[PDB]
Amino acid sequence: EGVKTDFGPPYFRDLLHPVIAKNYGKWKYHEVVKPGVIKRVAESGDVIYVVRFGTPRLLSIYTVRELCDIADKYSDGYLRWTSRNNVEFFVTDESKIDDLINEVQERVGFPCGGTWDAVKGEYGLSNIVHTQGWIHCHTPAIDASGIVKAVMDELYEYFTDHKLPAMCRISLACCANMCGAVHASDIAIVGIHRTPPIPNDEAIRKTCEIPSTVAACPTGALKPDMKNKTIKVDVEKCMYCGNCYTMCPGMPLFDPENDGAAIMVGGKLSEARRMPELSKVVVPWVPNEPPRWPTLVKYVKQILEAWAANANKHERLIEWVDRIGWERFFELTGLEFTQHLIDDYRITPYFYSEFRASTQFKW
Amino acid sequence: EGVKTDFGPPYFRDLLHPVIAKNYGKWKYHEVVKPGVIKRVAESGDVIYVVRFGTPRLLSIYTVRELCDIADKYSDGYLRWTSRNNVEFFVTDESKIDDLINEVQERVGFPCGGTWDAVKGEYGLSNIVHTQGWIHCHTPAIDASGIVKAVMDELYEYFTDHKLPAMCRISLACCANMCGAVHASDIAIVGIHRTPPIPNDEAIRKTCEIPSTVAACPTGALKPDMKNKTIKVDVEKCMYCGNCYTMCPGMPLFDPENDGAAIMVGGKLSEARRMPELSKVVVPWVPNEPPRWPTLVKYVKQILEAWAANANKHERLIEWVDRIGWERFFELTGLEFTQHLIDDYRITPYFYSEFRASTQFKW
Amino acid sequence: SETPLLDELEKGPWPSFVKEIKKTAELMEKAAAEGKDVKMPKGARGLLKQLEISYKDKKTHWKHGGIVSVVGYGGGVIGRYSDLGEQIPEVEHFHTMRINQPSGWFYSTKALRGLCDVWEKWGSGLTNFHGSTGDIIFLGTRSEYLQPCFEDLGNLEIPFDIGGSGSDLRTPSACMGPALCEFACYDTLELCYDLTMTYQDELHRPMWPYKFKIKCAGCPNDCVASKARSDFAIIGTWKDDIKVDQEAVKEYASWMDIENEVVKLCPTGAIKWDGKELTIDNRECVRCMHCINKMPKALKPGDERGATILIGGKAPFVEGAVIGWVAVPFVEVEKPYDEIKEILEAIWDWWDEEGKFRERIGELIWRKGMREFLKVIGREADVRMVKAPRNNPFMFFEKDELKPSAYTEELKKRGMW
Amino acid sequence: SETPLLDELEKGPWPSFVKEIKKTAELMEKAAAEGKDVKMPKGARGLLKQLEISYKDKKTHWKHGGIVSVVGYGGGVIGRYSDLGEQIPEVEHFHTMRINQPSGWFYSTKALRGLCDVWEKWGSGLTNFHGSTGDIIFLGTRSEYLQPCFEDLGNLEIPFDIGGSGSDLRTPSACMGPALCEFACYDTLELCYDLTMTYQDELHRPMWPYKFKIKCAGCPNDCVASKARSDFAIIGTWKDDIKVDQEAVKEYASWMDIENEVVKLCPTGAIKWDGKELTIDNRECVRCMHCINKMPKALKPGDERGATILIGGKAPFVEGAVIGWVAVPFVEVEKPYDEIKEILEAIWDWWDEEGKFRERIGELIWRKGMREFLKVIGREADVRMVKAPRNNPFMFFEKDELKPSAYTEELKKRGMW
Ligand code: SRM
Ligand code: SRM
Ligand code: SRM
Ligand code: SRM
Ligand code: SF4
Ligand code: SF4
Ligand code: SF4
Ligand code: SF4
Ligand code: SF4
Ligand code: SF4
Ligand code: SF4
Ligand code: SF4
Ligand SMILES: [C-]#N
Ligand SMILES: [C-]#N
Ligand SMILES: [C-]#N
Repeated sequence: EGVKTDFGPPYFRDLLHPVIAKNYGKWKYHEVVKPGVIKRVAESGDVIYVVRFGTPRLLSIYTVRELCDIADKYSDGYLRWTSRNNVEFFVTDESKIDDLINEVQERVGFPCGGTWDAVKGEYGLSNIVHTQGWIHCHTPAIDASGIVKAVMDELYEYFTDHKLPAMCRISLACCANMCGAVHASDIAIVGIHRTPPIPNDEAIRKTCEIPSTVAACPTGALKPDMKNKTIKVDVEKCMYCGNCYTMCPGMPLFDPENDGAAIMVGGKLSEARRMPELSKVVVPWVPNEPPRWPTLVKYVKQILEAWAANANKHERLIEWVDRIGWERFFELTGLEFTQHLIDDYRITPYFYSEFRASTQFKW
Repeated sequence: EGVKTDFGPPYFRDLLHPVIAKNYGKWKYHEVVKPGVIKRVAESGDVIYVVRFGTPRLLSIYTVRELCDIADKYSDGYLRWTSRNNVEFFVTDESKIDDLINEVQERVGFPCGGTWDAVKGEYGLSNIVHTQGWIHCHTPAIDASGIVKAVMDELYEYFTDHKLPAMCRISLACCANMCGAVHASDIAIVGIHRTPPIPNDEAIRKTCEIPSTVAACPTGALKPDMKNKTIKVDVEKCMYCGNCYTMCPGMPLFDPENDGAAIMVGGKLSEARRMPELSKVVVPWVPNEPPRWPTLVKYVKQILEAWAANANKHERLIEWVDRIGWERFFELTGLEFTQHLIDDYRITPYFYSEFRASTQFKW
Repeated sequence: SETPLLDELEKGPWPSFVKEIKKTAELMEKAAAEGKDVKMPKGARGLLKQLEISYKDKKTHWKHGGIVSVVGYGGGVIGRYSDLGEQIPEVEHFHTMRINQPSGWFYSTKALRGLCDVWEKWGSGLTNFHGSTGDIIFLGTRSEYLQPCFEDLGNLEIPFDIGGSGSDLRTPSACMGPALCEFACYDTLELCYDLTMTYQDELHRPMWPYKFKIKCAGCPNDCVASKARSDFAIIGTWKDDIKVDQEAVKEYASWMDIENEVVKLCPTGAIKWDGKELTIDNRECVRCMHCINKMPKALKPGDERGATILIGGKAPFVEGAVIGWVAVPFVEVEKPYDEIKEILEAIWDWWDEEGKFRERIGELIWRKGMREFLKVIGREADVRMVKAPRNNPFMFFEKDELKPSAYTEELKKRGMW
Repeated sequence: SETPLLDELEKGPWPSFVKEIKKTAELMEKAAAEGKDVKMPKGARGLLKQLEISYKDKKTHWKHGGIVSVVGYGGGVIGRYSDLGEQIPEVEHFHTMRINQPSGWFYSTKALRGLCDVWEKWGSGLTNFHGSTGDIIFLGTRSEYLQPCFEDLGNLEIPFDIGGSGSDLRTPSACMGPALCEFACYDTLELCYDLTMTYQDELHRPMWPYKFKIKCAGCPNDCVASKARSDFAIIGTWKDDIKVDQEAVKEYASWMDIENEVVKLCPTGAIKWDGKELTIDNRECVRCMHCINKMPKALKPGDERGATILIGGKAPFVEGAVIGWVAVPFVEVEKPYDEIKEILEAIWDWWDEEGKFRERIGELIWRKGMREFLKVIGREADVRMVKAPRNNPFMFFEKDELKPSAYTEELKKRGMW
């Protein structure tokens, strides 16, 4: 017979709550009832409550099983995750919503929240999209989980309530690869190196395909050294992106004293009100200081509190800056502008700025 | 002794009208009287009348002498030219104004106009800035002076009155060297080629510096062929820019039948209301058709008229487009969008789009 | 404590990943102590100890991994090796397996219990729900367990296949779409599923110059962040009038400041409100979603629904971060999705023929030009693809666009034609 | 009918250049027949005929020219040869002389008559008023005449020197500024002359890697297109409050729709009118000039005047057309302009040491980056230089910004520091 392969994921229709399967594509309206609770009303008249909780993304299989027991008790054995790694249950009996919230909170320690409401114009801060850091990745400049935890411990109140005037995503990339929509977040934390690689010639000879390692460098700082069958770095051209070490074990550039994070702001994915936008560096570097990263967390909070105190309803960070200008932005956030922030990544073509990176256009 | 050198232009102060010299740097307000006549009132309460006329830019010395006769009869031995090559007279007596106007028409054949008035919000069309074309340059794709003659004959009526709801500049360049402000004008006519260079190996060996010619090509379409001792051109990479012909008499790309003009729009220099903007191609190619260049003239007028018809007071072409969008621009001006207009000039860095190309910022 | 630095991150209100790691360690060890069949009971404790040393050193302790896989696949398992293998043998090999998620991350409890049972037997017990591309992550097992773990996965009542990694089609993802959302413009979950199944071979067996990612969003809100983190972002849209329930508008008008929170915020001024009637000029609407988001009981997307395809989305390397740009202003989204599949297959054949080692599709299009791209997918240039026409005159012309001339004859004569 | 194609362009209301060409040949020949000392009476008809052949052929008949000039200067003469040299003998040589213009193109009649007399004797009688950069263009003469002509110019009672061409400082130019304009924030005519005089050598004797252009605009309306066509645009601005005469605003408000034509058009909403009182929030003002342009009887620039310096302006070749960007947010413009001169001289020292053959300053700054450029001119980075901070994290750090570490010691040890 042979081992089965190429069978794909289980078909989702078989894993839907009966009420959701029945009303599929036949919804009238949703209504955010309270933080963490969205009421969905079907054309049939069915009403379902989607109850959302924050998770640490990394889960013990024992947590998943506890969440299973809970979903069997309140959600008829059905549940989902969201695209920011919150977990949602489906409740038909409104009188059970609060029983579910309290049981989740007690059994697994996950908070109800992560929602927002454009109608009233009051927004929660949702989960932080982040990746592996030191838990599993060989190329990080910073940890991911430790920072997410330190940042959410500080901004927790914004997750459980709708206190912000507009949408704010915070996202974390443990190195310049991103592994996420970190490059288009209202506030982005990005691991960076500040030191060049030092070629290990032996490891390069044994393990690195040279022309492709060379072609990976965005600034052309790498050349083959044919004499010694290795690679040479022009340190004056290198900006410590890390891509040559992705390609080649013989090119490490980690310095635990000088690796840390840049803070970027003003990205936007959705089209509402204003076109999408890539985030922009406003703090060049902050060190790694585990377990709590106080310097990093201090700047993230400072930027979020300044925007939140001055933004109009619906006015996301980039929209706030559209209004006031970067001059006043730097003033109100208490941030310094330095030459580091003036873009010099030469390879990107200007013609990209003339392409429509948006679904907004007229028919 | 030898000969006087390094002495510079004559001193401007000694070449000013007495009333202008007296009141220098001390004016109160100007006031556009009728098209072609600006009233200028000193703080010293002195009054002065600047009277503007159109010129072909190219001038016989005998026309200059005739002007000088006019200048002595009406303008105390003084006059000036504008940064768009109109000529201006300084009338102290307002009753002698219309006489000057009739005598200028009568003698040198120049029209009164080229003025605009942001106060009422009624603008004239001013002279067209242009270069040498077939009159003197060795790299023109088009004529300058004839196309200018042509166009302004069509649009004459716009020079002598204030028929426009905002400022519109027309500019011309005979080749991609773009020898004026063509790259930032409301409407711009740029000579282009559509055929690659056929190397003349003889003329290259005798008269070209290969490495510099080769390095001048923006797309790397050129490669030295050291055999042979000449230059090779990869036609798939060549976009007929002409730059290699500027460097080398052995690289002509002139095809009388495929040379023509592109029309670009939406450039702006002033800061008023909206940031400065570089021109954009909206018609890829029209033919040379001496003496009158019918098709070129047709499309220019089509674009001016179409914009004039829909534009609000002060709303310049790029501001129009900011309002209506490009989809609507193409429909209303009756022009086709083609792949030609999708930018593919690879060399320009994206970071330029992030630099402030403007004097508008906050203190 | 053995873990004084990580113990700090058990304090604070946010649920702690450290408690997740320790809970796994305690209970995997107890399972094994109980005589349960658990292959790696020390795996989660090893990971904890490694991480504690990493917190002290402020650096990763992972090195480049071996190349590892299940039999039959070249993608979906990423080898990972610890530099502390001698001090902590239990994480010397600690690979991840990506497990394809169901579309929109809908699960039943039975599906999830089957996943827990198999991972408890074969790996560390740690997981991520979910990896950023969408997959479930099974975090940490050994080379010898990968195949038997995959065999068990396939034998479950609700079985799960491996997802993508490497230079393949990665696992496609989808927002919840019409399962819950009244704004959805097509069936995101069904499209996602169908793509995944159609292109199983492309996903399991990497054959391309680099990775290729597809994500499906039900409307322009883009709740899967398709335009930034997929190469091929399928984003719901519509072609006709926004649907207006005038009476419901009047209800919103009784409490909501429509003028300031809706009218003034429309990017194009398309929507007006005079206290009695809402008017939307749909030729001016750019379908940003804002008014609908604000007034979901009153306004809905139009009836002529489909998707806009955005191409090129990617992280920075090598040539710069990309938010995808317009490739297809409109395509219908109707099973079996032949028009989408045609575009995908054309792109992939071209990219595979022309692409360099580790060149993403958006990079290739930057290199070869929009004209070639459009010819590959058989579409015409459209003004909606740009924010502005080019700011320079350096245009390429097709040789058939030129007027015949002595010069063009000379080019032909020399074979420069 | 010698010139049937050109003759057509003597029809029409607009002033015919063809008539300018024909008027010259007629009156030059008539003079040389009178025994007047006219060296080239055939030149202008020579040109008329060549241009006709050009109209027929729809192409130029000028070929690459040999380098030619005056004694002691290397720039200001542009050599040009006709490939119809034998058929039309009198245009085989037909060089241009660029003649330095008085700041603002202000002239007394004497000045002009003197120019006319020299060119009648030594030239074609054709001119351009004025060249794009600003110079007067004496159009068409021979090599043997260049030196005698220039000696005559220099010997005129109102003498004119040669302007700039080649890899030099080109002739600077300036808007009318304070001679006529109430908007003028500094004496553009004086600065332009002082600069012209100060760097006569850099102008007359090209020594740089390419050309370098300076233009001087009185205020942000930029009436000499300085930001587009000079490498170094000195544009007037101010630092304090727009001066507002409130009753003058009232006279305006009796007939002008200030709400629509002024308030709504201000790009930052800084300017308000309530029927009684005009208010400007100068902290929000970006000095676009609109409201001043609208209401010149009532509104004036602040009294703390100076200029903003935009760097990099140029035509496309090679790296793309450029409107210059903020280099110096504010600088005093006060005779003898040492702060400006100090800036110019540092850029030139640096440009001459680091620039490639035919690299414009704008292209040097894009290649070397703004941190190096700012160091050269002794100025700090300022948020006002950019429209936005960088969209990617790929920052260079100075080695003195790094924390000392075992790694930095390794770099030092190997000499990679
Ligand atoms: C459940 C979830 C989709 C999923 O398949 O899992 C989702 C669900 C909804 N989205 Fe979303 N969005 C979800 C991720 C996103 C993301 C993607 C991301 O962050 O990576 C964004 C794009 C972010 C961006 O723009 O940068 C997103 C941008 C929106 C927008 C835009 C808000 C804006 O003002 O620009 C709306 C409109 C709104 O606020 O009502 C929205 C609105 C909605 C609505 C109200 C649509 C509806 O009719 O039900 C849904 C309820 C959200 C709420 O709390 O009010 N959804 N939504 C997502 C949950 C993430 C979480 O746990 O927090
Ligand atoms: C597991 C996952 C992180 C996570 O914990 O969520 C992941 C982890 C890795 N990513 Fe990724 N990426 C993950 C989603 C992404 C995304 C977002 C997406 O897929 O939605 C991106 C941005 C979109 C894109 O691909 O550009 C992303 C952009 C990259 C990049 C840069 C690609 C580029 O063109 O710049 C690298 C570089 C490379 O491919 O060599 C990369 C490479 C890697 C490597 C394999 C490390 C490396 O430097 O060679 C990661 C393995 C770590 C490990 O061994 O545990 N990963 N990576 C994400 C996938 C899990 C899943 O199956 O769901
Ligand atoms: C005479 C001249 C100065 C000079 O020769 O040194 C000049 C003079 C004035 N300009 Fe100008 N500008 C002169 C070239 C320019 C050009 C430069 C160019 O076209 O190459 C433009 C920049 C073009 C651009 O922005 O693309 C220019 C942009 C302005 C602005 C533009 C209005 C707008 O909405 O953008 C103002 C404001 C205004 O309309 O009052 C202006 C206003 C003025 C004022 C009204 C200022 C004043 O207080 O007197 C001057 C009277 C002109 C008039 O017709 O109202 N001047 N001005 C210029 C030659 C003009 C001609 O038509 O021959
Ligand atoms: C004379 C003049 C045309 C006119 O009649 O108006 C002129 C004509 C020529 N220009 Fe220019 N440029 C003229 C002002 C300009 C301007 C405008 C300005 O200076 O204010 C520009 C745009 C600004 C700039 O410099 O970029 C301009 C940009 C160029 C270009 C491209 C520069 C670039 O870096 O992209 C070429 C190429 C070159 O210099 O090698 C060029 C070179 C040339 C050559 C020498 C042709 C060549 O390929 O070598 C021209 C000689 C024509 C002739 O033989 O008579 N000329 N040229 C203009 C100057 C008259 C004067 O001296 O006052
Ligand atoms: S962002 Fe970097 S560090 Fe984090 S998982 Fe991706 S590659 Fe590894
Ligand atoms: S780190 Fe980045 S910039 Fe530096 S050499 Fe490697 S690839 Fe090049
Ligand atoms: S634009 Fe081209 S053709 Fe016209 S003068 Fe300048 S270089 Fe000559
Ligand atoms: S014409 Fe332009 S693109 Fe073609 S070879 Fe010459 S320089 Fe290169
Ligand atoms: S993308 Fe659109 S359809 Fe999908 S969940 Fe978001 S709002 Fe709903
Ligand atoms: S969808 Fe956006 S663009 Fe369209 S009317 Fe609503 S708010 Fe305006
Ligand atoms: S730039 Fe300013 S000062 Fe100079 S003429 Fe124009 S408006 Fe007057
Ligand atoms: S100058 Fe421009 S920016 Fe300043 S107040 Fe007047 S209109 Fe507004
Ligand atoms: C990508 N991993
Ligand atoms: C993607 N995995
Ligand atoms: C020279 N221009």
